[PDB]
This record gives sequence, structure tokens and C-alpha cells, in this order.
Amino acid sequence: MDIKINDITLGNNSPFVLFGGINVLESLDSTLQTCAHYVEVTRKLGIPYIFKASFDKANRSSIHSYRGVGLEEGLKIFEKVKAEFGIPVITDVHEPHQCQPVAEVCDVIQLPAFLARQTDLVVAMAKTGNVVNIKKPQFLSPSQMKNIVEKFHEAGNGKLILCERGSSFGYDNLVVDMLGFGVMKQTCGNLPVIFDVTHSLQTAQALDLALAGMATRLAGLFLESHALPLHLLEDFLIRIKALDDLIKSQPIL
Amino acid sequence: MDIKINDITLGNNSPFVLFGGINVLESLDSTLQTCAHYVEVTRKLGIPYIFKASFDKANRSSIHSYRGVGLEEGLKIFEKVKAEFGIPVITDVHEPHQCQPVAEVCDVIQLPAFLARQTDLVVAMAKTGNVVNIKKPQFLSPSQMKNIVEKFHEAGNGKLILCERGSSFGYDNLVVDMLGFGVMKQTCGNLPVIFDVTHSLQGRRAQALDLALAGMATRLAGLFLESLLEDFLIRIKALDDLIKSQPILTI
Amino acid sequence: MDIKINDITLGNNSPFVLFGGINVLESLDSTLQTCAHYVEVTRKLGIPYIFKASFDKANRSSIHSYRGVGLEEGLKIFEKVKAEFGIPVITDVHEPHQCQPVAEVCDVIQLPAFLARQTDLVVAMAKTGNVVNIKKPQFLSPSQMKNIVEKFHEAGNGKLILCERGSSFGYDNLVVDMLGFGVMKQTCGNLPVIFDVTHSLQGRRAQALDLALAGMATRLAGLFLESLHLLEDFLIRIKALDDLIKSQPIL
Amino acid sequence: MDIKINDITLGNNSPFVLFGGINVLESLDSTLQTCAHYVEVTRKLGIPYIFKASFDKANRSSIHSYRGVGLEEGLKIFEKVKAEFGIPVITDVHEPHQCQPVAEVCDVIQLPAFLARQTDLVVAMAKTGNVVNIKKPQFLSPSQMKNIVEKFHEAGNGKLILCERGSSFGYDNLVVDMLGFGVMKQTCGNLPVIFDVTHSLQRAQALDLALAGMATRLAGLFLESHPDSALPLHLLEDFLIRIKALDDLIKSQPIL
Ligand SMILES: [Cl-]
Ligand SMILES: [Cl-]
Ligand SMILES: [Cl-]
Ligand SMILES: [Cl-]
Ligand SMILES: [Cl-]
Ligand code: NA
Repeated sequence: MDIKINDITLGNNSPFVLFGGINVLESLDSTLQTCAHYVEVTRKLGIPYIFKASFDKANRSSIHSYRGVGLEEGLKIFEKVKAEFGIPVITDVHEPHQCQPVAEVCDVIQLPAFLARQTDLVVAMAKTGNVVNIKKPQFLSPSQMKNIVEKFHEAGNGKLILCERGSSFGYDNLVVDMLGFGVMKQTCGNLPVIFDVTHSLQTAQALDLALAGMATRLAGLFLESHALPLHLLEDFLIRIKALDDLIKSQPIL
Repeated sequence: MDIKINDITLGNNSPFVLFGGINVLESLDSTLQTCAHYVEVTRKLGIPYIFKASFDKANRSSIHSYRGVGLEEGLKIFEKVKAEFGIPVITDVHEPHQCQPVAEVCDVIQLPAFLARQTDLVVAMAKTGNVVNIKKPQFLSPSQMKNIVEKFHEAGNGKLILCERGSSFGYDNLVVDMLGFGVMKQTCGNLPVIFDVTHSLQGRRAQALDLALAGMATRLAGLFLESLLEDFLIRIKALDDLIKSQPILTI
Repeated sequence: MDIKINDITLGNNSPFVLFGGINVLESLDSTLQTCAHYVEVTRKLGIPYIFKASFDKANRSSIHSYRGVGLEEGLKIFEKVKAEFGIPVITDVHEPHQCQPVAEVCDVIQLPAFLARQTDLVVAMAKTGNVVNIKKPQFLSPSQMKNIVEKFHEAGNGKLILCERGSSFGYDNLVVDMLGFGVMKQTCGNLPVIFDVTHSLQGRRAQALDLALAGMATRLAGLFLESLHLLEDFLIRIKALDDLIKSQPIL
Repeated sequence: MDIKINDITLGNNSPFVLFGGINVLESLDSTLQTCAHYVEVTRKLGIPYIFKASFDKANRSSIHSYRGVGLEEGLKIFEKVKAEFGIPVITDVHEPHQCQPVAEVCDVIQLPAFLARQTDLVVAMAKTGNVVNIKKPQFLSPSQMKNIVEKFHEAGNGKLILCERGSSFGYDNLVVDMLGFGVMKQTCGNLPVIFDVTHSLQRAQALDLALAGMATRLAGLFLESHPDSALPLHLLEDFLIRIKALDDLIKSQPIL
């Protein structure tokens, strides 16, 4: 199943879509600057692009840690990103009441991995009618992703993206099961599957891991820069596009 | 560090406390009925008991599974349980705004494992000043509990219980690391540690018994059941009495 | 099923047997010194005791590294231990050809965890007719122990002990699944199950104590270990817990 | 670091080498027919090819399932394969005494993963001076491979290949950590790294896993087929076409 996001066709047999951006919104000017680098690089490379950022870091290690600009500022910054660049955007939501107002602005709304079993958040997200990015919890097997998809379907929203971010591997370490992509395709109605390489690394390896995941034939790549050094983005993406073009050119089977 | 909960002393050197009850509150009649059975068994063996139920469960098996009776009626039911049986109670909260009114009634407030990192909820819970049960995520190592504890401390509350529920072991399976209890005690200032055996298992009674006995062998403040019962508790109490009556290793 | 080893009765509803000694045999006199200590401690505590040692270090730090006394002298040393102390002994074997000569001297022959699938070693060990300790591989599920037991049974030996030594938990780490003990009993015909706490352990004295206590809480035939008076402090506590558990009827 | 195996160059920057064959040597004529198919397909696609089989499978499903033709007959069969097709061969050894006779015939000798820390076998293998394929144990981290390599180096052999076969993931299951390839390259002096996809499993799965691995820039791919977890022999060509496509792309771009 493909999903149209404005003029972008997102699908597991379509050219890969870059979901790219930053950890958290910090100011308008820094956001616009970073986003302009992404747009410029992806435009020239011919890669469909969706800008990513959180408006709030809800689970930092200290109650005093900087959390980003917050929701009201955040949606103001997103509105300007959309106006200036004409691209879709994606952000995460942490509380049910945030969903509809966030969804008025942000094209794709994201269910954080920790909150996949917050059933009222699922319901509130589904009710917006927006495209949804479901972050696969590190504690959830690829065959059980269907359980989350089921909930969204029962709540009336079938515009769902499945986002790999690694699986718990002993303590304080993650492993990406390259077979999980295919399991998710087979068991969740071939919904778009994307790969968050950035959060998968938590514990030069970013390129190798990204290439490996995209070799399994995926709708998109999800990443953050500062995270990849921003100036390496073009060279990084040249590689990814080379591999994606090759895989997508091969008949399935 | 011990925590007084009404007449109960909760601590890793104290007789173990049983936490148990029902999944979600339906009605006063239904609640008092189940609570009465736990109360009768625990009173028969002299085991301290805290009744558990959810008034509004956000982590449900299905979208339309009953969440519980809700805040207003749920707290009335809890008030009744406390009055009738003279026991403390425990309930989970998932909304920051719910922490304060819940804390007027519920002796212990529980932080769901999936929300254990959610700063706004932690702060809202801390600010109640109530005893808090921190459920350890299956994806967090025991040495990361100190960070959650630290956030409660920042927000002004040190009346904290750490609750083991298992750790992710490949796909689907949970394993309980018996060494994790000690790691939590050493890094978190010997706070009360309790063992959620029921959720550690995601026949079944025989499994639960072995696992409960193994955990309680490590010297724990409590045992947590979302869950015959007399036979089980006799065995737990026997082991717990033996263990707690011996001094900790000499240094 | 119980196994008689001289006058020791080994089984899951009998008083636990200690399997203890040293990593690798180095010299007769240090061997006799160490064995003397275990014998003295276990005797005065009333615990049956089997002395353990390897005649060879199969995985060595360097290709030049020590290695141990080797089979020839190793068996000399075991002969003297048995003569001096009148106790049974246990050693591991790594090559099928070693099995019959080692079994002439050593009461229990041990299948190393990493060789548990070496079918020729399995067969060679079974052919000796000796008591066999099967070390559970750290990759193998407890239910799959029945496959190794089956091979020993087809090869004509049912005098088998199953030995827990932890399961792989991410990289460079082990966890002991306390539910595995019961699975092995249920699926392998209640053969004796013992717990290698030493190798399960990927301050640390209290870790080993907690872990041993948790395992022995599941009702086991024995404990396998290596070593101010820490052995007796440890064993006093293990014995007290084992005595309790073995006095309760099986549920 | 590259290794020359007859006229094949094996290395992490070279066109991938296929290490392909069967589980257990059972026979002469069937072995030759299977090998002939591997040869025909690999020659058609221009892919360097090394035939694989065990003559003595020590890890068996039952105590009396056939171990294989054994040392002397196995080596005779390998000699015939080499004579008939002009290709190198690879086999495994489980005992120090087997090392010399096997190394005299076989172009690569393989250290079984479960034996990879057995110092006596490591030394006996090293001292052959033969090219060695070291299977990474499923219970061993990628950063620990340098310790096996060190032991080979101490015994005088540096012609070493490191072979991924997955890591233990919960019970009775494996996952392939795609980051481990790079860890092994960086910590083990960029020795050739190869990927045993067959034993990493437990197929469209085989193809996905193989492509993911080869995307990380590897010296070779290790697999088994069945003449009628092993790939169907008649689908070999389609499979290798897809692998070759990705390998040729990756290898044609400079490392970033
Ligand atoms: Cl994110
Ligand atoms: Cl997660
Ligand atoms: Cl959890
Ligand atoms: Cl092989
Ligand atoms: Cl292995
Ligand atoms: Na050779």
C-alpha cells in the first residue's frame, strides 16, 4: 500500500523518501537554516523530502534539561517551514490533547516508541485523519507490530507508516534485525516501512547500517543531523540514493 | 530506606508486603468482593496487604476495552475499600492532572512502566508527596533506575518504590535478572524494591511460584500480583521469614 | 529421578549437593589444600560434597599460556584426592578419546557447554556408563535440553545431570532464567538439575549469594561453584534455604 | 588485507567471492553434479567461486545420522572437484590430527564456530600455514574476534578470513548485527570478512539478509543449497544476479 503525502508517493516499491531533520526545535532561524540545507541537497539529488523535528523532548534525564521551544512556538515554526519551502513536515505527539492542533499544521504525526501502548494517544492520533508514523518499540517484535496497526484500523485510520528503530539486545544496546522489515511488510498489509537509522545506533557505522536496511527495499529513511554532521549529508545521501535506485530497479521476488 | 504506609513498614529488611487486586475497577460491589478474598487470606497468614486496581487504564488490550469506572467513582470506591478493610491502596496514574486528586485518597500512586521517563508525569506525581511505585521498563537496565529516582528527588519526593517487571529477552519473551534487584538497591540508596511477578510472565501457577520464590530469595520489600492463593502465600511467607531473619552478609 | 554417587543421593527433592573445587589442576599439594578446605566446611555443615577440577585449560589466553597438568598427571591427582578424602570427583572432557580413561578415575564426567552438540563426544561419554554432567549451552533454550538427553538415552546412558550456567544476553553478558529450572525438570523426566553460579556470573560476593539463593529457591539437586570465611558464610545460608524448600510439599 | 586463493583475490574491496555448496559430503556423483551447477552459474556471471562441503559433520541431529563420507574418501572427492572444475575448495575440521591431511588438499580450512576458542585446534590449524576461515561463535561479540585472530598470529598464520553466522537473540533464535562487520574490519586489521547467510537464518528472507550484509562491503558470501534452511539449487542464478548487482554497485564506489 502506498501513501500520498501532498505530491510525494510513499511506498515500499517507490523511490525512498527522506524523513530528515533535527532532534528538537530550538529557534526559527536555526530550524529554517538547517531545513534549507536539507531541501537544497535533496532537491538537487531528486529525493522526496519531509522535514522532521520535535517541538518537545518529553523524557530528558533531568527535569531541568532544555526541552525545545514547546508546542505553540513549535507549530509557528512548522507553519513557516511549510510556507517557505512547500514541503511536508513530521513531528511527534506525547499527549492525546496535542493531537488535533498538531495535526492541523503537521502533515505526518508520530507515535513515540515508548507510547505505542498509550491507547488513548493511538485513538486521538487516529481520529485526526492524518498520516501516522508508528515508531516500533525496541521491546516489540516485528510480528507484533500488527497489534498496533490493528488498533489504528479499529479507530478508522489506515494511513500508517511503520518505522524501525532497533530492538533491545541485552542491556543498554540495540540491534537492527534486517529480517524484521519483511515480517512487517508481510504481516501489516505492505504498509510503508521506513528506517530510523539515527535512533537504531543508540547504545561511519551510520552509512553501513543505513545501506543494509535500504537493501531490504524500504519506503524511506529517517535520520537526524547536527546525529550525522550536516555537511556530510550530500555525500551520505548520494550513496543511499545509488543503492535505493539499484534495489528499486530489480523486479520483486 | 523504609517507607511507612499507614501501619505498614515497607522495606527490604521488613516482612514482605503483598500488592494485589484487580485489573480495572468496575463497581463497589465487585471490588469489595475481590478485595475481601485477598484480605481474608492475608489476615489468616499475617501478611501486610495493599489493594491494587486501576480507575482509568490507558494501556488496554483493545481500544474499546473498559478503562475502568473513572476518577470520580474510582476514588469513591477506593475510599470505601480503605474504610471497610483498614488497608492502604495503590493505583496507577497516566495523566499529570490526575495525580493530585488521586493522592487525596490513594496511599500509593503507581508510575506505569511505559511512562517512567515522561518528565511531566514524574514531576506531577512527585509533587503529590505520596508514596510512588516506579515500574521498571522492560527495555531499561537496572542501573538506569537511578536516573528516574534522581528526577523524583529533583521534584522533591523520595518516598519511592522500585518495581521489577522483567527485561526484554529476544522477541516477545521476558526474563527476570535476579542480579538486577541488587543493582537497584546499591545504586538507588536501598529504596524498597518489589517484584511484579504477574507482569514478568507477560502450569502458569507453578511457574509463578518458582519465579516469585527466586525473586523473594534476593531479599525484597514486596511482591506484586495482578492475580490456591493461600498455598502460594504460605510458601512465599516461609521463604521470606527465613531470609529476613538472617543478617545480610558480613563485610 | 535420583542418582546415587557412592553414598550421596543426588536429586531434586534431596538435600543439595555441592560441586566445588578449582578451575584447573596445577599441583597435587595446592589441590589437596583446596579440597581439604571444602571437605572441612561441608562436613561440619552436613552438606554432601563432590570435588571439581579441570585437568586442562581448553581455552587459554595465549597459545603459550600455562594449560594445567594435563590428563596423565591430572588423573594421578584425582586418584590421591579420592584416596585421601573418600569423596567423589568431577572433571570435564574435551576429546572423545579422553572419555574412557578419565571415566576410570572420575566419578562424574562433564560435557562442556560449547561441546554439548559434539555428537561423537556425547556418544564417547555415554559409552563409559559414568554419571554425566551436561552443561546447558548459553544459546540453548531450557526445553531443548531434552534433545541432548535423548542422545545420551539412545547411546545407553540415563545417569544424567543437567547444569544451568546462564543464557546469552546481548553481547558479553549472561542472565539466568529462573523459569528454566522447572522447564528442564518437566521436559527431561525430572533428572537432577544443578546450578553453576560461578560461570553464570558473566560486592560480587553478595551477587553470587543472591544468585545462588534465587536458583536454589526453585528446588534443585545441587550447586556448582568455585572458590573472611566466605565459603562457610555462603553455604550456611544456602543450606538454610535448601532445607526450607525441600521440607515443603511439591506444588 | 587481501588473500590470494589460487587465482582468486579475496578482500573487502574486491568483487565478492561465493563460498557455496552443500552441508555434508554424501557421495561422489551427486557432489559433482551439484558442484557443476554452481560452477556453470558462477562462470556465466563471472563470480569467483569456492566449493564448500563437510566430510565429517560433528554437529548432527541424531547420534546415528550419517556424519559424511569421512576424511580419506572426503579428500578424494575434493581432489576430484579440484581436478574436474579447477576451483578452490573449503571444508571444516574438528580435531588437530585432521589439520595436516585436510590442508594438503583443501584451499581453505574452516574453524567451526563452537570450536573457535579451542586453543589446541587453533594452533594446529595455524601451523598448517593454510588459509583459514574462522566462524564467529553466536555467543561471541564482534570485538572479541581479535582475540581469536591474535592466537592465530602468535602461531604464525595471518591468512585469516572472518565469517559472520549470527548472534544469539533470546532463545533458539539468531539476529545478524550489521554493525559487527565494521567492528571486525576495524579491530582485526581489515581481514576479509564473509557472511554465512545459510546458518544465520535458523527464501526471500535469505535474499533480504544477504543483500543487507553485502551492502556493508564484504569479501564474500557463504551459502548452502539443496539439489531438489538451504537455498533451492535451481534458483541459484536469480539469487546471484541480485547479489552481484548490489556488490558491483557498492564495490564501484569509494569508501566514505
Ligand atoms: Cl524521533
Ligand atoms: Cl523503544
Ligand atoms: Cl515495559
Ligand atoms: Cl559450514
Ligand atoms: Cl555458534
Ligand atoms: Na591447502
